[PDB]
Amino acid sequence: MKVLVTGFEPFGGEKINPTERIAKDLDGIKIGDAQVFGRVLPVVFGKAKEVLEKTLEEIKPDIAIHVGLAPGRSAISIERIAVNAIDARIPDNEGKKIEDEPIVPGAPTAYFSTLPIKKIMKKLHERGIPAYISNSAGLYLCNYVMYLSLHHSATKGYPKMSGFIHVPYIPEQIIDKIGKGQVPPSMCYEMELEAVKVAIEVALEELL
Amino acid sequence: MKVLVTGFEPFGGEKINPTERIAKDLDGIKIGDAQVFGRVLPVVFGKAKEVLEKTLEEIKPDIAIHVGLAPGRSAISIERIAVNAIDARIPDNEGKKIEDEPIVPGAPTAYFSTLPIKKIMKKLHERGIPAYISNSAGLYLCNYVMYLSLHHSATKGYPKMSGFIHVPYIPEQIIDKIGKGQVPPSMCYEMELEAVKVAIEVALEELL
Amino acid sequence: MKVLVTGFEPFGGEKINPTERIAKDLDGIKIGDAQVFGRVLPVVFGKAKEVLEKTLEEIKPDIAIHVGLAPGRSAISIERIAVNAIDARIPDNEGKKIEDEPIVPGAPTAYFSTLPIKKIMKKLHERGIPAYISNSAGLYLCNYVMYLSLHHSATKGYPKMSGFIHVPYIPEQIIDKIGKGQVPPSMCYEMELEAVKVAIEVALEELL
Amino acid sequence: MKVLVTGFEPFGGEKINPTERIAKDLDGIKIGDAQVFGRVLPVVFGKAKEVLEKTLEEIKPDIAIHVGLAPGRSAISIERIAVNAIDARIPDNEGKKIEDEPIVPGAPTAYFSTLPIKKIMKKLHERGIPAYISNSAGLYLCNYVMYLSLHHSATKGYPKMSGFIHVPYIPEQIIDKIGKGQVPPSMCYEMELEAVKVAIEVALEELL
Repeated sequence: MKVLVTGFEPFGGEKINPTERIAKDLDGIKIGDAQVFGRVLPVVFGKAKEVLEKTLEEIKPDIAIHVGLAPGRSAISIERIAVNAIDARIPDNEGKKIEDEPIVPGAPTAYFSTLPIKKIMKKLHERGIPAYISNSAGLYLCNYVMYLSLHHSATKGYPKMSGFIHVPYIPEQIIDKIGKGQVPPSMCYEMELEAVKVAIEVALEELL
Repeated sequence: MKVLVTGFEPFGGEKINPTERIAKDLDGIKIGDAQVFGRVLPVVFGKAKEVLEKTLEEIKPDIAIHVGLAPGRSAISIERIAVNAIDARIPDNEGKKIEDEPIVPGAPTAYFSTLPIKKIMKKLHERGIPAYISNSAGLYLCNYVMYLSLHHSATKGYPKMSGFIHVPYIPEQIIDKIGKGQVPPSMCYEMELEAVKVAIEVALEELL
Repeated sequence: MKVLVTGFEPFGGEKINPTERIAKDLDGIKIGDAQVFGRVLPVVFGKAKEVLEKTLEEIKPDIAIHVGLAPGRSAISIERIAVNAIDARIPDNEGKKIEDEPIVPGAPTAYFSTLPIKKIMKKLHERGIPAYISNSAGLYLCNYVMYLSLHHSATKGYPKMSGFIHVPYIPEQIIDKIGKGQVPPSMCYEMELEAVKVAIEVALEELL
Repeated sequence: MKVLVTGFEPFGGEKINPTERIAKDLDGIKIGDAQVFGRVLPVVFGKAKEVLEKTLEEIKPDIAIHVGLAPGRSAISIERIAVNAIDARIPDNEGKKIEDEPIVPGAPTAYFSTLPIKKIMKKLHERGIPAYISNSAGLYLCNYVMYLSLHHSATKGYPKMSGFIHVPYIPEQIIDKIGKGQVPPSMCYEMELEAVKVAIEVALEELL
């Protein structure tokens, strides 16, 4: 079984993106008898599409789990829906901000995630990791690769399971926000990584 | 040097109070050449006073650091001010809810904490633990023992440093709140404990 | 031109639902040369479908604008997407709580709103009403009638514009939450009503 | 009876401060047989002290009610405690940021407000204005003039009642925050003004 786990580079503002570390730390491990690959996507619409599609073609994973930073979220959120729209608030890392374009013209308005989101959520709860299901992943790069991946699954037949997991800030990112008079929630890195490993394990146990 | 660290039992609602574990885990350790004592206070106004004063008389600590659960707070907060008032929203664990009584009649309206709160905060930041200074500790038991302790310091001469540290929920407490449609912030236990150890260490380095 | 505006009864918990008053106050008025009808839907899955479809068949509105209470939201939110799923957290007013059922089996996963959401939003801003575009309407009755309505638009050809507007609590609903130690955001009723009238007016100015 | 009501100019950032309008609108009115004066204080430590003391000496009010903007608060908050400390996060309007200075050296650590805060709060609730008692007013200018005023009351004998009321943003201030991806709570101006008039009326009904 191959599993692709992606993460992103530092989105605008942040100096660190914990999903870049989760991708690198899971690269090359084996969970059960499944090889796990970990790749870090650019936060550039276009280039991220190019890279995501080469990686999908090249590895042909059975399960792809895309992970991103959700600033200000307080628990792990498992994404339910990806939607066919880009309405970027911030610019991407090249400086382009896209207001209301579709991702794939004429492709469906939305795709539901194919990961077993409620079993992933229940198992995370059993391990004491607070987690919930979110119904919107945003309309910037996190939703763009979540849509592109489930579109690829519908079109080409693989990956067989695709989905997105958003993670809080890790504590070390909070301490310079304190300075600007704000203290957003955080989760420690080790719980974040453990969470996307539990996700890979219950996706594998479902996927035959 | 003796250091008293207190924590509380489960306040109404909660099944677990992480400050009870912080008190037990620090009891009997030695940081440098300072003995640390750890005691767990009842969440009953009156009985908590009785126990706090016996413990203070019996150990005569140089530094007392009182620690409590601040549900919904997202980082470590170091308390600046204790005030002479009780205006309990919840009842204490015996069932008495006190609306607008002073703690010590005719004693000052407020005491500033004597811990070096800004150095504690800066060092926590250096260790990547998000922390800030809070200006109100509530007016239920957390503020009651914070006031009683700094009053004892002013009256009897010891402890020489007194202060209060409030800690977030720990992740395992968040997962049944998710059920009632809510996900409050959390901090992992090990960061909480490390944080009150760093507090003890920079209070000791100041206190001669 | 006929405009249907709906609102709901008190959802579970609340004693008042301001969208019930907005529906009654707009019933029978004329904006320009457009007749406005206002109806109040039950908060019961099934019955709400039945009533919505009779009302749509009977009035055959050119524009339908469905309005609901979004507890805890701080500004007017104009909904972008309705999705084909029900995952009720609370039970509906008859006591049935539905976990993961589609609304219309085999109908699309999502429908984008057909109201001119960015022009409605810009005009609200010009009148000083804080408003933003939300990308998830929930998966309980607010999203159920938003989906059913845009499905009817796609299937039967009318209404020609359909959409959903969520409104904050009104101040009089906040004052007993204060009691349970919480103060959620609110918006005054008159601004809420003015806001769905401005929505009707820029939908009418677009719709030929 | 004379009543002084103050408000402030635009603090750093904001282009508008609603408490400046509340001060101007109440200036010169009479509530019962009480003349009301309304003055707008500079947001400059030092100059605000100078102006506050001249105004207090010149009008010799029986009741002073100081009002300020509390960004992000969702209801009216009636301040319980003023504390003798300045620890400015933002600079004041001249550019000085003060970290840990007392307001009046050797004067008490805190003063409780002398307004009948719980009767003001109960009456606001009766008029459906959401309101609560806050236990910290900050440690920048809002707390500085609240401390200076209750100090003057204790020292010189007048004003006989002194207190501070913080108000939410008004809706027109929220709409450019929406742009920076945020929508803080708001309250409409007319409810804010009505709220400090109700405060003046129950303070007058108490004050003999």
